[PDB]
Amino acid sequence: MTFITKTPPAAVLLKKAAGIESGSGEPNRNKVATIKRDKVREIAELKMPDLNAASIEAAMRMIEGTARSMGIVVED
Repeated sequence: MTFITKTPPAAVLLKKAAGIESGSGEPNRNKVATIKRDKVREIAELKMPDLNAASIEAAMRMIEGTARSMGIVVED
């Protein structure tokens, strides 16, 4: 599966953000769930430099369209 230059893709990244690789236990997937906005700040901070963002707003609208059209929703 690992067949790409260093650094993972964004879509997949936001995916590991939900905590797919964590203990937790009970199933946290059933109804419309939602994550926090802090995540949109962390990821956008490590990838801020990529689409000539403005400072944080433009980069904040990109990550959202990612965790908003993928599955769960994000509350900015």
